[PDB]
Amino acid sequence: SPSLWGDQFLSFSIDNQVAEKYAKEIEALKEQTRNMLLATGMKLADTLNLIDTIERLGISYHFEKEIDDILDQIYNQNSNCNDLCTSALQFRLLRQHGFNISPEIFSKFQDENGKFKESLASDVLGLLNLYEASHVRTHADDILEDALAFSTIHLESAAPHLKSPLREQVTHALEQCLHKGVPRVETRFFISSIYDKEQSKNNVLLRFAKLDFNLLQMLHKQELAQVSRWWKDLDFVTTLPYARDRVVECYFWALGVYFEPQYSQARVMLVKTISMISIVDDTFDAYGTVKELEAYTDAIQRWDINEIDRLPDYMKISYKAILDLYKDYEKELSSAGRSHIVCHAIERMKEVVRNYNVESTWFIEGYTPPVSEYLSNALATTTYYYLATTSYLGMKSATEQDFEWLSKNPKILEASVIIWRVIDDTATYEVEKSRGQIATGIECCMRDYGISTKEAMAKFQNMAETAWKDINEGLLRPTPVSTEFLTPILNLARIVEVTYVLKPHIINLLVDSIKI
Ligand SMILES: CC(C)=CCC/C(C)=C/CC/C(C)=C/[C@H](O)P(=O)(O)O
Repeated sequence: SPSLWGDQFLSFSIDNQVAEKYAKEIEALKEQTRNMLLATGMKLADTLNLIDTIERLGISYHFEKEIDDILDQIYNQNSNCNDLCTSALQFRLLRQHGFNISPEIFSKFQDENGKFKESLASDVLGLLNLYEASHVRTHADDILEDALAFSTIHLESAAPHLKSPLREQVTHALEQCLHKGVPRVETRFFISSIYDKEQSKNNVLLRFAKLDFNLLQMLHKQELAQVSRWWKDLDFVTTLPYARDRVVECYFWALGVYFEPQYSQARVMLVKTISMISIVDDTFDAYGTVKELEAYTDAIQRWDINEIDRLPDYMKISYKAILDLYKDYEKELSSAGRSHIVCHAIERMKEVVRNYNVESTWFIEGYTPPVSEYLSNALATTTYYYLATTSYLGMKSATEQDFEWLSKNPKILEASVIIWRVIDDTATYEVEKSRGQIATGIECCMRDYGISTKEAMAKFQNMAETAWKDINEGLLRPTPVSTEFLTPILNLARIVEVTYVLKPHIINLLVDSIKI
């Protein structure tokens, strides 16, 4: 099905007059907000509420040091702000930042059984912050095992009679928790549907949030235009008609990985790769034959334009674009002297292709492997080790050691990959089946364990839940690499929720600005 979108993004000229206006006022609001953070004698609840709000407004990327030093101090002082609301929020904010605060802070809210006091069922703000906190738990937090089911049933009961915009904030949290949501997507919802309508809102912060979001959106629009032209200069809708034309969606994905302005070059490179590999996926799935695919897989392994002649004409266009894309990457990084790290992304792409081939081999043969074998292959075909490696290309700070760490398949990356795999398979267990795909994810699980379709999807969900707990542990200090390089992996898992349907998000993020 083609693109709802058209040439709607090919053209975009940033009215520099308006951009400079926004920037100038932002710089002022930025210092005002900074001073708010550096405020002396603030109660704990207030300081947490301030940090939470600046994060939800999507402007916390300006105060990384300030917010860190404040949470560090809160971590080390271990003061007991005894209410549920302040505790849960304190827990969440610290854990999201890597501080391993003990979960025994939730003991005072539980009876002799490790279960939450049913008497807290009437504290809505407390239930909400507990709910949000329940999604950042690791394997060592069994104390919170019932926190999610507890806060959920009561939030659902109380929701209908709450005042706005709290009613809306609660209904939305029950459909999408903050921790696992895409940053920009949650920021857009918070600013306009909640905070803007909040009676006690801080005008300086709302103004700041609206201006910043709109100004960065200008940058995203420029990037998407640049990328839309690049995509038309390839004429893949014309020279190679079988693939999906989802360059806007691919941009959304890159945008979900990181939205900050400093990751502009990074976002652009990443979109090109996501769009490129989407074609290779389309080739192996709905086009190429057993012989052609084998030639394609081999050509990719060699990685030399000379092998092009062994490939039929259509695959020649794909193959050349791919090699040229990586040549551009090498060229873009030539300046800093990081052109060289590009091979890491290439090695991951070859791996994706190998497993693509293996996947079609299993389909032809009618092979239903055991879950163990299925995953040893099906994990790379999610393309996540590949996109994750690609996301480091544009990050000027990425060193060789960061790529080295990533190539060893760290548990946090492994977890992110599993989430996409398991979610995709649960989502594609019935459709894929009628297209006669035999080595489906869940069938392998069904024939391997002796469980039904229901039990197999249920077991896959636990795999995803386990994976989230692993991602959360992966964030805890000391981190194997700087947090800057863990966030892209976390975001890749977030995008999964968000996707497993994109039109609304694209409109809210790339079409409509936030009306002031
Ligand atoms: C335009 C969009 C949605 C881009 C990002 C979405 C994405 C990561 C899709 C992966 C497709 C896969 C894994 C194909 C494999 O060849 P296989 O069919 O073997 O799983």
